[PDB]
Amino acid sequence: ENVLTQSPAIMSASPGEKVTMTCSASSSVNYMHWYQQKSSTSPKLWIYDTSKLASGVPGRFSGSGSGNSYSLTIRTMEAEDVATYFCFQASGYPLTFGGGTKLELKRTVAAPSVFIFPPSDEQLKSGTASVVCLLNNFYPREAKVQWKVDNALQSGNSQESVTEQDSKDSTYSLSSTLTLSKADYEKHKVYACEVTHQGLSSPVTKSFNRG
Amino acid sequence: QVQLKESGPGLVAPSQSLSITCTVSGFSLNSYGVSWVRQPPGKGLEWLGVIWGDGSTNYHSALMSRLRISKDNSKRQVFLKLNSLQTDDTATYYCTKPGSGYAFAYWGQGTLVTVSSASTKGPSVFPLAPSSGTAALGCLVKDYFPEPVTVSWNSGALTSGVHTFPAVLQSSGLYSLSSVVTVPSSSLGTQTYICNVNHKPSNTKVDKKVEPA
Ligand SMILES: CC(=O)N[C@H]1[C@H](O[C@H]2[C@@H](O)[C@@H](CO)O[C@H](O[C@@H]3[C@H](O)[C@@H](O)[C@H](O[C@H]4[C@H](O)[C@@H](O)[C@H](O)O[C@@H]4CO)O[C@@H]3CO)[C@@H]2O)O[C@H](CO)[C@H](O)[C@@H]1O[C@@H]1O[C@H](CO)[C@H](O)[C@H](O[C@]2(C(=O)O)C[C@H](O)[C@@H](NC(C)=O)[C@H]([C@H](O)[C@H](O)CO)O2)[C@H]1O
Repeated sequence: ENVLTQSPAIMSASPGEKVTMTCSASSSVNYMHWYQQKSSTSPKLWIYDTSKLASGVPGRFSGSGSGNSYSLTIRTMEAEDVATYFCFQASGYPLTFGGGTKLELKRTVAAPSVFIFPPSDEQLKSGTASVVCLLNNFYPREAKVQWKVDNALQSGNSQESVTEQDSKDSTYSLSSTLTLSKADYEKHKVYACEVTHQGLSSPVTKSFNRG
Repeated sequence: QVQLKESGPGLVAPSQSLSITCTVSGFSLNSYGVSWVRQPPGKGLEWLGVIWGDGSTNYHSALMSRLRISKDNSKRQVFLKLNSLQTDDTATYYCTKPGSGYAFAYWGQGTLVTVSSASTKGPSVFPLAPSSGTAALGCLVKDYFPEPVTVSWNSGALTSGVHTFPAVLQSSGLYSLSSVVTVPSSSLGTQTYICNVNHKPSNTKVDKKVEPA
């Protein structure tokens, strides 16, 4: 089949920087099309017939190519352009999509704001304690979040989740959730999360004492 | 105005069949083709097949003839039927209308289909209370299956500063997520904050008021 391969798989661009990404086809096509997908919601038609912009697509986008070789270009990267872009051919069957180029915005360092949340009484009632540490609105994505219970480092009892880049401020947020039984929760008094990030001169600790 | 919308089951067992209906408006099925696309979790887009205005069909061969597409013009409906499901058929399924360049100009919202023999479970919702000026508060949505859940705040009136985290798969085989929002601490005495949680597979609808403890 006519397999489409996109390069690079993941790229980042500074605000206002020119962006180019490519699509290679295993067999020549007369036209290449492109979609933009944000946060895994429905893709949007972005470019059709190689170089024609879909309605509402800003003029800083363009497409070009011929044969097996196509590209999509953004004259100047904007925060609203953060998305995954997919090429697609409909010149022969089966119709095929490339694997996508994920385009990220390289913005300035921003330190997280850190919050800790004890379990609700309602949840304890049912037998489980979830303790949640939030890192709000930071950049870059790399952060280290460590749990300490009565000043002992925890391991294997927490899971993290991270948002996509925010549409306007281009930052991430992260949650880390520590999960214990009600019984184990009541064997300790001090619950703390320690956050290390390049935006912070030294690690930031948020804690609470049961009571 | 062209519109498409999928309706399908969220959860289907291995070896059973998947049936999805695409209901359309703003164009005649007699005159225009409708394609189907899927996206497995964390992966790219895959074209599945098309039914043309004339009723002719074309399918991706990788489906091993397990897929059939049909339609009824007067009902404004296109039907996907996929037999003998296996785990790797888990995906968000979309219907779409070819337009400019024969590319997919209009898309349905998509419907997430999970292939599993596990039982449907609705979530429990717990508050993430603002601590005792920007305050953070939220909801913890725990122990649900399959995906997805949706969360809104104050029935959609509160959007600024909201972060709803991607779900995590727990070691139990159930999902959990949190949704948080940052608000002015000075609003806490006058503004009620309610998270609205929906899990369509279990018909669960929870509105949880979140207040200082
Ligand atoms: C005609 C044809 O061969 N169609 C194929 C289609 O071929 C395309 C495709 O491969 C594209 C690349 O994606 O490359 C060529 O097209 C070029 C450009 O992409 C395209 O934008 C350009 O369009 C011209 C247009 O032709 C002029 O009329 C117009 O003034 O200007 C535009 C813009 O310049 O044309 C370029 C080439 O010159 C290829 O030609 O490929 C798809 C697969 O992706 C199918 O194979 C298409 O063939 C369909 O076959 C089925 C049978 O299997 C049907 O016969 C179908 O016909 C209907 C239908 O039944 O659905 C007949 C309907 O009357 C018609 N409706 C209307 C309102 O006309 C519909 C409708 O066109 C389609 O459903 C799409 O919405 O098609 C064939 O289309």
